[PDB]
Amino acid sequence: MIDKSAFVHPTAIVEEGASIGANAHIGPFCIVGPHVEIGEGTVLKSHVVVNGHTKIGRDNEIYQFASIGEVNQDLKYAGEPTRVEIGDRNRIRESVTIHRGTVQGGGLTKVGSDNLLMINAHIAHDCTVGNRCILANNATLAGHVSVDDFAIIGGMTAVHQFCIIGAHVMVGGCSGVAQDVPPYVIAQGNHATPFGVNIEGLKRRGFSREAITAIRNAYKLIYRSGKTLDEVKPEIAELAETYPEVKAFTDFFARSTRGLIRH
Amino acid sequence: MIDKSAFVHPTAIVEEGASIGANAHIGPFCIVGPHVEIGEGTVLKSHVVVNGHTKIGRDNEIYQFASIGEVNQDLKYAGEPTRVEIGDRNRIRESVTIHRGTVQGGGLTKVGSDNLLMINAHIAHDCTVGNRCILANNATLAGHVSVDDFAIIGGMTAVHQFCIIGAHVMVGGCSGVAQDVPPYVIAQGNHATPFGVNIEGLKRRGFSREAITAIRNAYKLIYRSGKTLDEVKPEIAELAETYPEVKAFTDFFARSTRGLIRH
Amino acid sequence: MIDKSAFVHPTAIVEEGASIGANAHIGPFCIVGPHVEIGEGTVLKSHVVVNGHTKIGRDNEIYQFASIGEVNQDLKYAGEPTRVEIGDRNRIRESVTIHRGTVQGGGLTKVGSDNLLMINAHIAHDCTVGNRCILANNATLAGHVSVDDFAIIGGMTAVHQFCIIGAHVMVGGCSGVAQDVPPYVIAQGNHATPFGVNIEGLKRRGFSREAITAIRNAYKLIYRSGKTLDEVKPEIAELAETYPEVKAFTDFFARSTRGLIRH
Ligand SMILES: COc1ccc(C(=O)CN2C(=O)NC(c3ccccc3)(c3ccccc3)C2=O)cc1
Ligand SMILES: COc1ccc(C(=O)CN2C(=O)NC(c3ccccc3)(c3ccccc3)C2=O)cc1
Ligand SMILES: COc1ccc(C(=O)CN2C(=O)NC(c3ccccc3)(c3ccccc3)C2=O)cc1
Repeated sequence: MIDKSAFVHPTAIVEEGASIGANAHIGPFCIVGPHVEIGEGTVLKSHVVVNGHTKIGRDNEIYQFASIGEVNQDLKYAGEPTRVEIGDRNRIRESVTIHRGTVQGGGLTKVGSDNLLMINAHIAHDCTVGNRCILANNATLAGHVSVDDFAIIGGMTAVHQFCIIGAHVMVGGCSGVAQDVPPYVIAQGNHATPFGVNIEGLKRRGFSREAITAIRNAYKLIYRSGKTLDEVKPEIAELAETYPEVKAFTDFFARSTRGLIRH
Repeated sequence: MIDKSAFVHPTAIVEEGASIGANAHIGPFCIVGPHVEIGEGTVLKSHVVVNGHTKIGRDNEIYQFASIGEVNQDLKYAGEPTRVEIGDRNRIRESVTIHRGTVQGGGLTKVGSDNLLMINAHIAHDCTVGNRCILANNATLAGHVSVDDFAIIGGMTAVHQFCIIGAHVMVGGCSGVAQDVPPYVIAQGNHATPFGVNIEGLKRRGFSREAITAIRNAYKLIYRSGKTLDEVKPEIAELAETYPEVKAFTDFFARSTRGLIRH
Repeated sequence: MIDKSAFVHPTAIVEEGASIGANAHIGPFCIVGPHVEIGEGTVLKSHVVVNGHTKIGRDNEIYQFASIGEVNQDLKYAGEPTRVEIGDRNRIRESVTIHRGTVQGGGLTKVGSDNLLMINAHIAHDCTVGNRCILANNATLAGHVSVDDFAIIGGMTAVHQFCIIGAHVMVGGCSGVAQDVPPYVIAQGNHATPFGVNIEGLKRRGFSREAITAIRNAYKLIYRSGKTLDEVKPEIAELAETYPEVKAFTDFFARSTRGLIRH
């Protein structure tokens, strides 16, 4: 149902069954499907399409010409009732596309909270975007991509299907990411290669000097020691016995399927 | 006229003279010009602009914020009544742009059937897209570009004006194609260079082992023999005397104007 | 107020306080904010959002799904009443985004006259675009970017924040510009590097043979002499004592903050 304190523009079309929370705002020429849930305080500026089985949280701002929940572009998708989940306080700018999952991929495309999704950013079927991320203009996630917390993806950058963008990563603009990017790393180029630890981001987010140093040492194990990833895995787990921030590497290794970006 | 079995949303604006076929669906806030023809069963989801002298076939799906038939971006275009032709069973996703031709270019932008045109794909004036193609997100065809049957263009890839993308080609994402790509070839990079025969695609599309081998040999003639294209042209026509699939090269050579992509 | 000779489509929403000039045309499903000024003869085709403190001049054409004046994407912006200025006779194609300034950046995003802004071109907060420019499909200006008169930016090209694109520059498509581009120069690649003087453009725009030669000599001073920019600055000012066209370099040097693109 539509909360009595929500606003639906007379020109918007909210189909029966849609759930609109208190003090939400559905602007002019919006289309909201019958399986959509829009949380308290969320704003659809105008000309927004939201359909499918789509759950949107609180205090989001979705700008004109965005397409949220829409049928995905996977070649095998056949209309199965998959899902989209979007959290809270996200800013979803003009022409962003966020597509529903595929049965084969797990049925869910998920976006966290406090993200900035810039003009024409694309979140393909079965992607998982975390919290406090930034996807710049025209940043494109192919199917099944994970972008972990605080990760930043520069403008005009594409992420190859199934890849993982680790937490606190920064991918420079105009890059093509064809493999997995470990947490805390700067990547850039096409194909993208690693350019060290995102020190400035770790600074600004309150990482201690000891944590940044341990992370930098974990970086050197992976990329400078010359040892294989299998040799360095216990060495990094060892270092994480003292510096818990280094565990992000261990958890990341367990999920990686396409290998790490390398130079 | 509008067929009695077609649906036009009360908020859509279909101008007098438009031709809407049986069981077509013009969704909310669509704009359909007086010279537009939309074939049986085609769906305009919502917020779709279709204008100019534009013929659209059967069972197409055109998603919100697409612009079909619109004035092209050629610097000399001056409003002449050029045309767009689109065939059947195409999926034209959010924000795709397909622009009318130019007098100088021949007056026609043409798209075949069974194509998937992903988010923000661009088909410039005077382009010819064949059947069963895929243009991924942000794939951009400049003016006068040909994309032949089954060709696939990866996301964020641009094709330079007048270039030809041969049949069964695969262009990797994040690539810039500045010259013609022969049939059956994989291209990638920026500028794009050839990376062999698209064997997997030829497999999946029912090419025989003999056909793939002859094609691979035609590839080696062009790119490994060291002979000039003029020397290899009769050698490829010779090989096509036995393997008709190799004729695609001959027909492609007759159309190529910008030279082949080379390494 | 809305001029008696202006046309506002019954489905458009022009908020009280908007200023619409004579023989302007606000098409279907457009949204025009109360602080917007639209000059004589300007056309909003359909599905156009224009808001904020936005001044738009005469004889512009703004195509469907464009977002003009909208809140910028700068991470510190907090809703301050910044501004957009757009001049005359601009063609602003589908899905173009032009965002308002930031207090910190000077409060103004400005676009000149006689520009062609192609599909999905982006003009970030605090940018200055001059006169007679071309931004091709998906050309993206980050914040605080200047694009000087007659400059052309190829499709899928991004300009890094704070950079200057000099007058009569040509940036090839699929390029990433991370530093300032001097007037009259061709740039291309990623990162973009200089490829000589834009001779053909200077030809077509009426530059004399003497002017092109002096410009070419100024190019060689910067990029071939091997001298530092500080050594060449008085040499270029010297050459400009005879060839006033060379002064564009001097004025450009005074504004450059990110260094010149180099090979
Ligand atoms: C070297 O740096 C990079 C970076 C990114 C990529 C890619 O994204 C490559 N790529 C997919 O992984 N899926 C895509 C697709 C295209 C055609 C047919 C099937 C699947 C795709 C992309 C975006 C949206 C939708 C579909 C596609 O082009 C490649 C290389
Ligand atoms: C090395 O790899 C590549 C791949 C692709 C390209 C290009 O596409 C280069 N290029 C055109 O051929 N026409 C464009 C244009 C821009 C400015 C003025 C006139 C024409 C264009 C592109 C797309 C849509 C509309 C217009 C443009 O930028 C270049 C290099
Ligand atoms: C080597 O060639 C190039 C060319 C261009 C660039 C860039 O544009 C790099 N870049 C910014 O300068 N600002 C961006 C941003 C992203 C994330 C967080 C803050 C700011 C941005 C871009 C476009 C629109 C909005 C924001 C961003 O990605 C880099 C390299």
